[PDB]
Amino acid sequence: VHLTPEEKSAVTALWGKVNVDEVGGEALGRLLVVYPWTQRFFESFGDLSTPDAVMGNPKVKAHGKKVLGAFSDGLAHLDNLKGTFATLSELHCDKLHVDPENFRLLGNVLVCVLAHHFGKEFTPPVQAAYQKVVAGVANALAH
Amino acid sequence: VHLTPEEKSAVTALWGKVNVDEVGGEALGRLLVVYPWTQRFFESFGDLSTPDAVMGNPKVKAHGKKVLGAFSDGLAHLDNLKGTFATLSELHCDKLHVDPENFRLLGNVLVCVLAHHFGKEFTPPVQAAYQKVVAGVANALAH
Amino acid sequence: VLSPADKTNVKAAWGKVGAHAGEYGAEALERMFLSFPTTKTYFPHFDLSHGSAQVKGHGKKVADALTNAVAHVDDMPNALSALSDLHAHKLRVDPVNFKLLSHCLLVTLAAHLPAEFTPAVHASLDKFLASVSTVLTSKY
Amino acid sequence: VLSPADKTNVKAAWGKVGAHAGEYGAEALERMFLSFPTTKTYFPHFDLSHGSAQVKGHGKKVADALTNAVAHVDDMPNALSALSDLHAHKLRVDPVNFKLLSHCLLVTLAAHLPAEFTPAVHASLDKFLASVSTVLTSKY
Ligand code: HEM
Ligand code: HEM
Ligand code: HEM
Ligand code: HEM
Repeated sequence: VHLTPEEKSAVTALWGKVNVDEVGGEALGRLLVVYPWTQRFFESFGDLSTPDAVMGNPKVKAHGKKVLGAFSDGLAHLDNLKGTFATLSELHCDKLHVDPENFRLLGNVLVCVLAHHFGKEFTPPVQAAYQKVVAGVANALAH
Repeated sequence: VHLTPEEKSAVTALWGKVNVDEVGGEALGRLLVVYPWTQRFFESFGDLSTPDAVMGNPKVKAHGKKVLGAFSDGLAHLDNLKGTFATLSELHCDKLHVDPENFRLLGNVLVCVLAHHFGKEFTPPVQAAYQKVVAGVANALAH
Repeated sequence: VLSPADKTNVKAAWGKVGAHAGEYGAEALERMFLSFPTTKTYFPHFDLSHGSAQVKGHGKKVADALTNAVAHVDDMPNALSALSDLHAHKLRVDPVNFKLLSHCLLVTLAAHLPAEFTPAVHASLDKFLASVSTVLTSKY
Repeated sequence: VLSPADKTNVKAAWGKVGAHAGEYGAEALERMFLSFPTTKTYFPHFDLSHGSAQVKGHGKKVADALTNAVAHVDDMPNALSALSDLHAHKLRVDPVNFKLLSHCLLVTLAAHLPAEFTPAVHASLDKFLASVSTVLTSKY
């Protein structure tokens, strides 16, 4: 990762304005719409056929709130990501059997959601910092 | 990685019968034939247009001999791969600017070359051990 | 691959882009250069400044190629023949770089069309940019 | 995508396979299951033994589908329509798993055709298995 302190100020300063509920479930719902094979991992969440029932499924919104809980824990622990996501890399790579490419996909989807909620406030250096964060979280879950 | 001692006996026992010169240059030449965009990194090696001038290029043979030098150093250091390939991950990721996906490709190509030189001697457990080795070397060069 | 509903969302989305194509393609190249720095090695002759001239003109030329890919959405291997011979034979671009720019294009649209970028439009534009990236690597 | 020289190498290579297709496809599934264990989660109802019966029958069925893909090498989206509706809609297979099996198929051929597996045949069969993997994910 190794964010410069200006990039830590842009990550922290932009993340302090992130609504939890919309960005989490919106990001996971955009996985399940854009990348539909990921829907084989969420077979218990009821309807995931139509995109409007993906973006209105309450379990996708609550689970996405859990996912931004984990990204928030990743942003409070930018040096010890390998230490932080060890339980979650065990859960995603030992119990759930998720191929780690998918984690990268969710990270990129999250970045799209961030642009979708910030526009001109989401500059290419802010995006570069969030690609370092996203690749840090994906590589941290890759164990 | 974490090879079981039977898989260490199959990796070591099969690797002790590997000719250096054919397997190295054959593996790199099969990168430059099967995955032609990799030929943008070897623009100084003369002719790499036709596959027979890829598989007869002496610089591809000597450079592939260096590549199996690095895999041999990787097999003598199965626990400290992150320590062993630090100079080569600096050289491939700081000077040459190789996207780490390519390393995975060479590893798979090497496994194909191993099958091409061993046949029924290259069983699915031997291949499983060499996929652990290949993914260890690729992840070790990914820094 | 692309359904007529996906072609509806792609042609509608680039229709909502319109004349800002050079600014959005220049924005997307600045995002790819600044966030994914190894792609800077494909441009050893440009000034890769944060708002340069060759980055902006090359962004306009990339987005003109994308607009001709929208107007030829079912004729992509023949309307993008010189570019697929360019990026695969002459420049020899690693295909995963075509993923990265595609991502930055989506980010650019998400940074500039905050009303039109529904998840059906996100999925349709992702299929579109993966299809253009498939055509531009199809000489491999 | 596939040149007639590549179709020559693919039809020549599966011609040299012949009647050993069920053994080679069963071999390739055993290689994918034993080397890449997460693909075992797609088969929660098989006995995934080292030489089982459902692994061998499913290897025969995979290789029959590949043989019909060879005989329909320019008619792949219509000869593999039920399978592409199977793997994308019903089973929802991650597309990178279609890379892994493709790799194991090459390893199987390299373990069993040591004379016919030239780098032109390796490149042609890699284009073929990437094209079959492209058709089998084309309902995404
Ligand atoms: C890349 C960053 C990711 C983060 C930070 C993340 C976060 C989490 C967390 C914190 C949990 C635990 C939920 C709990 O304990 O209640 C979880 C579970 C889960 N994750 Fe992820 N995840 C990521 C990627 C993915 C991806 C890409 C997929 C699927 C394609 C996925 C599929 C799942 C599933 C199926 C569960 C279990 C659902 C459940 O227990 O109800 N995850 N994830
Ligand atoms: C597991 C994969 C790989 C290993 C173990 C490996 C190993 C090596 C070694 C030992 C060297 C020579 C360093 C020296 O002489 O000081 C080298 C250099 C180089 N590698 Fe790799 N390599 C790998 C993958 C790749 C791939 C996939 C590519 C290209 C797509 C690549 C491109 C190069 C180039 C261009 C050089 C420099 C050539 C030169 O100095 O003449 N390498 N690598
Ligand atoms: C994804 C869609 C892309 C499109 C539509 C596109 C389009 C173009 C166009 C229109 C040109 C100018 C050539 C001409 O006018 O005939 C060009 C050149 C070029 N492209 Fe792309 N491109 C794409 C992706 C990429 C990517 C991902 C890279 C590198 C990582 C790249 C690297 C280059 C380079 C190096 C040139 C040559 C620049 C020059 O000659 O000055 N392109 N491309
Ligand atoms: C080139 C690649 C492949 C081909 C040609 C192929 C072909 C087939 C065929 C012929 C069937 C049986 C359809 C029938 O019942 O008539 C099938 C089913 C199936 N395939 Fe594939 N397949 C490929 C790749 C994969 C991969 C990579 C996976 C998983 C990682 C996979 C998982 C499955 C599963 C789970 C079934 C369900 C059949 C059962 O379990 O009873 N396939 N495929």
